[PDB]
Amino acid sequence: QNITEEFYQSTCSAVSKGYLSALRTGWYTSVITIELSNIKEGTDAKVKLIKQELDKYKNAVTELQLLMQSTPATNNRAFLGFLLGVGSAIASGVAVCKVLHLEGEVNKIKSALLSTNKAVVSLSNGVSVLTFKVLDLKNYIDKQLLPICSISNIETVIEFQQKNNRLLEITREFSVNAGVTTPVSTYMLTNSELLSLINDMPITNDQKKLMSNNVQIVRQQSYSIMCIIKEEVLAYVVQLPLYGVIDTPCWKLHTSPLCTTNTKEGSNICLTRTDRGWYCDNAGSVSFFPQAETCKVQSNRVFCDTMNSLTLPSEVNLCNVDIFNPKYDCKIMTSKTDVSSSVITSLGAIVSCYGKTKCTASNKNRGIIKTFSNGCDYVSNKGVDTVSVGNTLYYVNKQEGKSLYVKGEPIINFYDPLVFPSDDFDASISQVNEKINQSLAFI
Amino acid sequence: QNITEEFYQSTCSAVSKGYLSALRTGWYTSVITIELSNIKEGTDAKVKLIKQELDKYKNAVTELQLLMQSTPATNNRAFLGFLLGVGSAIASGVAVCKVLHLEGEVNKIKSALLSTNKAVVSLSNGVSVLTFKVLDLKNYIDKQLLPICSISNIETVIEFQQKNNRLLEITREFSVNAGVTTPVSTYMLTNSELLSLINDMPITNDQKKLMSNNVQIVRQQSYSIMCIIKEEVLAYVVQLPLYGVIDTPCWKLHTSPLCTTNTKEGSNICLTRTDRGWYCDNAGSVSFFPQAETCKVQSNRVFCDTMNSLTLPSEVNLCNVDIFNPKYDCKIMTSKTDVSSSVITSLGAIVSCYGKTKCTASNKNRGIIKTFSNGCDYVSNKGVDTVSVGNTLYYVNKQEGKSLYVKGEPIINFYDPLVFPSDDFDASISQVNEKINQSLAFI
Amino acid sequence: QNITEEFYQSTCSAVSKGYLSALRTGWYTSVITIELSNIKEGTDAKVKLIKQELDKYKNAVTELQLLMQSTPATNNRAFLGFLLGVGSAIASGVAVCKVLHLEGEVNKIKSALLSTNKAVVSLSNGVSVLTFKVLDLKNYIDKQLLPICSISNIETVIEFQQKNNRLLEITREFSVNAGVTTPVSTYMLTNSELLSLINDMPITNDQKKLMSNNVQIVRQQSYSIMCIIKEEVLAYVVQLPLYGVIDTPCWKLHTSPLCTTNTKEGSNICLTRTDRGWYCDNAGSVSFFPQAETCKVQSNRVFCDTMNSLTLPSEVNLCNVDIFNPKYDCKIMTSKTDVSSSVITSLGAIVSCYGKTKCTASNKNRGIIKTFSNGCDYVSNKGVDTVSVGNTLYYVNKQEGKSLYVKGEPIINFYDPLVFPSDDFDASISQVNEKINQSLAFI
Ligand SMILES: *[C@@H]1O[C@H](CO)[C@@H](O)[C@H](O)[C@H]1NC(C)=O
Ligand SMILES: *[C@@H]1O[C@H](CO)[C@@H](O)[C@H](O)[C@H]1NC(C)=O
Ligand SMILES: *[C@@H]1O[C@H](CO)[C@@H](O)[C@H](O)[C@H]1NC(C)=O
Repeated sequence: QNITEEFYQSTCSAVSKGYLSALRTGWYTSVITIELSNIKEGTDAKVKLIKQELDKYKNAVTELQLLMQSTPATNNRAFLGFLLGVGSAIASGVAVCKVLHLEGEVNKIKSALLSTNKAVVSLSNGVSVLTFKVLDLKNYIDKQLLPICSISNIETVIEFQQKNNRLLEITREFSVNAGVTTPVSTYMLTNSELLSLINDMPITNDQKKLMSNNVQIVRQQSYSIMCIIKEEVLAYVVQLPLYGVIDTPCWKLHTSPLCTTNTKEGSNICLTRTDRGWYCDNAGSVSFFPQAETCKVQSNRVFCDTMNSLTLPSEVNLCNVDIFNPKYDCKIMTSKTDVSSSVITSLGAIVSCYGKTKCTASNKNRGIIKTFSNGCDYVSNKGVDTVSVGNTLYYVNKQEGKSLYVKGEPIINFYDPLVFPSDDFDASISQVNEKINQSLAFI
Repeated sequence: QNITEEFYQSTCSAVSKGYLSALRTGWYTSVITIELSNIKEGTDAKVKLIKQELDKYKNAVTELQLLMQSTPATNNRAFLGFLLGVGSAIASGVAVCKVLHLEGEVNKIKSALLSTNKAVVSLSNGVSVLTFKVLDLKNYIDKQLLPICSISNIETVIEFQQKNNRLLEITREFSVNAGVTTPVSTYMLTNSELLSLINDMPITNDQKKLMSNNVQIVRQQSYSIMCIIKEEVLAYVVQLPLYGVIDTPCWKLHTSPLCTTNTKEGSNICLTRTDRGWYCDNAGSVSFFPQAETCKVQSNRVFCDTMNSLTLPSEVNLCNVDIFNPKYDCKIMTSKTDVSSSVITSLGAIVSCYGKTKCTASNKNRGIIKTFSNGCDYVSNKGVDTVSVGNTLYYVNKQEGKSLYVKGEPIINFYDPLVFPSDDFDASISQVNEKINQSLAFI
Repeated sequence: QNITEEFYQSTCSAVSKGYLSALRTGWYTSVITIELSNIKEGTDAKVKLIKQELDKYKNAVTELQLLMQSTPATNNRAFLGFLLGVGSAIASGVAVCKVLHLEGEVNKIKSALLSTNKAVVSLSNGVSVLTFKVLDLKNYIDKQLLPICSISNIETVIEFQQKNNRLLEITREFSVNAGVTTPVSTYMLTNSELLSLINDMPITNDQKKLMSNNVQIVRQQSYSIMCIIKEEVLAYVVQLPLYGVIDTPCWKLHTSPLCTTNTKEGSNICLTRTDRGWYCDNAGSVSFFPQAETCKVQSNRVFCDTMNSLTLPSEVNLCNVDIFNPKYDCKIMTSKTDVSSSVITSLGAIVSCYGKTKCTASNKNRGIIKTFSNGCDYVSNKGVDTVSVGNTLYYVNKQEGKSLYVKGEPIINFYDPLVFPSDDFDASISQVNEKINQSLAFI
């Protein structure tokens, strides 16, 4: 659609709006199965290759049984990303997998898939899961390999290597991942199977269209949890994202340090808005994502995970127009570190140029077209292809869109360096004012 | 076994105990070899496919020789994770690989594996390494391909593609990993080979049982170091973990911010125990792992790496019962950032609810069963399936175990906001008291 | 060459010099193509396997077309690594891929590769890109599969599975990577193709030699961007690194906390040089890399990316000899956290030993040879194989080189604990002096 951007000279920040939301709010767990064969069996070259591929099948099953001597688990914890909470990503999938170990539970799944490959099963604890038999190695081995150290053809040797290769690759992934994988590969769930799973999935037609048109993103936000091998059934849970928030406005906040440009070294004070990240309207509040690198962007669609978010009042948006607004305490950090750098935005580039640093913006066909002076400045991607700050070359995003340079005095000029609080990583406008008042009292 | 949990209302923290240790304390280096063939050789379709697979073999060897023009190296450095030291993970493996470049050293290995595939070799510097020949491409090429632009069969074309595929995949992994890979794949070392390596390994019967029952974890903590190609031998060092600490008590500390709940904005002070992470008794002290996500958990067994640990006095455990104890200076951080979030624990969930945030705990079959008020609170996973804080849904771990809610006044109530030190990421109880005393002196 | 190291007892730091630079300063974008076939077509076992592999070809094309419904994008942001700027890594490649969607542009590439596989094409916006047709599936399908539900041979079934496997694997990588991959695999660009691309690349003979001898590093610093499928052409952009800075001196700075060793707990003050990382002379300044783990090291050659760098005055090197020099304000952090740890350097080990921690250096053949006392100390890798601090065992790098122990009084002794500022993560020598002067004024 229409991506736009506004740069705020007063606070050394830029906001890119025009994006639409696609937020991971929940999980849907499906049970993928592979029906196994339980077999016990002079020789020629064609049969020797079959027995070789057959031992790869036996060892793969043995390896997966050895891998599941314990509850499946992943690694769990105990700018503002350090403010986020701590979830357990696969807790819902592990719970479903715990149910499959109850006796008779696997038999319910084995029975529902006897006449078809797609089925919805209600488990003993009342959870409605979608079940899927993607490979019937039982039917192949018992009907195309059991008739054989007897006669054989090589068209069978090849077809068995093709059909067994999926189980071998699924085992490889689970082996180097301790039974939990993300993203979900095409061996765990092919593109045809995933699209079929999304269509038979119980969701809105909006969610189906969104997931089908972005299967690569659905893969990156899914988990494959190796579950159980019991009664000739190989089952692993695939945990798929639910997008409960769709098509709400999103905007990306880019920030860079704002410093004074005095010549005498050590006299300079700096200030940086710390609330950078993705923002999306969500249920009367704003879902704020401090680590924007956790969100995936596809054109104007933004895919984030609410586990990596804070829920803030919508008044946080006021910090972009008036950082001194009386309704929200805008978060900033203070420092005396005036180092030069640049932040590439959606439609331009913020340049924090200080000291003796050479800062330019160039075009590919003409070279330098603008030389930045000391301070925090901005250039749009129209006519500009590269930005240089020191020895670092930045390419700018060449996506179409309009920028707006909002002129304003840098707020760092309003502060007396003698009473400026420094080394505050987690501060705000009011906290700095409160500390300056305490220092001015002692003077 | 028996996992239990205690929540401390006074300090907004929870401790999960009942776990057993499995700590990576050292390394064992083994030398895996692949015996190569040194060959120089109208045509039909079956031979054409053999010559195609033969050039894949030549290019794989050429590619691995080009990759080892230099010493193998990985990337090295120069809540409390920033306190950890800096190791060189593959320093022991690289040292062993440096020895294999000394002349006559590879010949010692080539000779020991002439009659068998398992052998222990004493190297020139006196290191006892386990040597393993996993693929003899020399024997296959010289006996099944050298007899051939002559007659041929397709059962050979297939068997050569199968046997050569391992060298092709080992080359692929080393190519996109600069010769150092982790975890160690099934191409580097199959499950049968790894288990065989662990059994012939010189360790306790306890370590063998532990490694064999958790090969997937052993893979994730191992490195494969591409070493040398000399005299028809392809050697790469596999660096396997040593678990010198086993079956000692472990417990996981979860912490969340504790803030005052005053209505006037900006008047609230916060406090967070920063010593969260995994703790395991280890040789009279406690091995503390500040980034719990570096540890892998299998049922009640906890796999950590001592490189990611601090060695602390056992009195650090006193911070869970009495954070004001006179024997250990409990680490905390101070802030005025009262944002809402939740921390999912082993057997429940800590909820830090502040401001206007909607915080609930729900059951799948009935919906909301508890609404949290402002402050830091806790709920156990019995009867609870989800926790919601703002727009973020958390699933709780559904593992069996008993929780205990230890009531106590939040220690944040004991502090005067007028003299409260703020923005201290690396503080402690005594440091805060020392700073408050200095502020009270000036008043 | 000659790697050397100096340890500074005064500031608990060590500098390793003797390295040569190889800095990623720019990007070169090439367009890799795969010519596709557009086909629409009782049966036997050999043909059935062909139709099975043919549907894998159709589904792979359909999957890649479904993947490119949107602009390709990656994840972007919005000790001193938090000072770095924010780039858009694939902005140059995405720009080139945007040009290929203009009409007639793909036809220009399709035409230039009709008679050869290597070609340089000038695009409509005037960018000179290197074009490469690596797979002609059109020529194979239209000439070896179109003659066929008729007669067939199995030597064709095998050759088709071999030739189609590359497209299947390229699709797999793009599927689990949202169309952007790094490092660039051997399926995206084989070793023969990459070396050929580097030779036909327009660069210095120095850059060609450097890239050819370190293709594994070039792979790790490259991106493969899935671009377009139009008019029987499968095109993806490969973004290759440009090394504009080569063979300048580099040195690695290792730092560890320096604390007082008083016996009464809580009275100790600590100080840590925060400017650790890689340093390379670059165009009159110094390119400083605060997160040394982002640089890859091959023997004495150091591969870094200027996007992960700050451009500093060369006087920053003065902090190693005289941390109180009047020309550069050396960056330090202050704390009261006196925890023990070690930092493994290039040629030795720094040991910060405090409290009751057992700190030793050992040899493999004799055990402990040195016991560290409280403070910050150092040992070289000559005669030393392991260092132990608490329950953590460190192996030291066994590379050849000379160390120099520069004796000096620890600067932490020069500070009065009563007026020592604490919890300053982003401080400097002058900022600490400025704060001590303010505290001494109030006293
Ligand atoms: C605190 O500081 C602000 C601005 O610096 C000022 O407007 C306000 O009056 C001060 N309050 C007190 C109590 O000093
Ligand atoms: C320091 O503060 C603590 C508690 O705030 C108090 O018990 C102690 O007496 C104080 N010491 C001094 C020297 O002020
Ligand atoms: C600041 O401190 C330094 C050293 O602590 C001293 O040399 C200098 O004179 C002080 N300056 C002032 C204005 O107090």
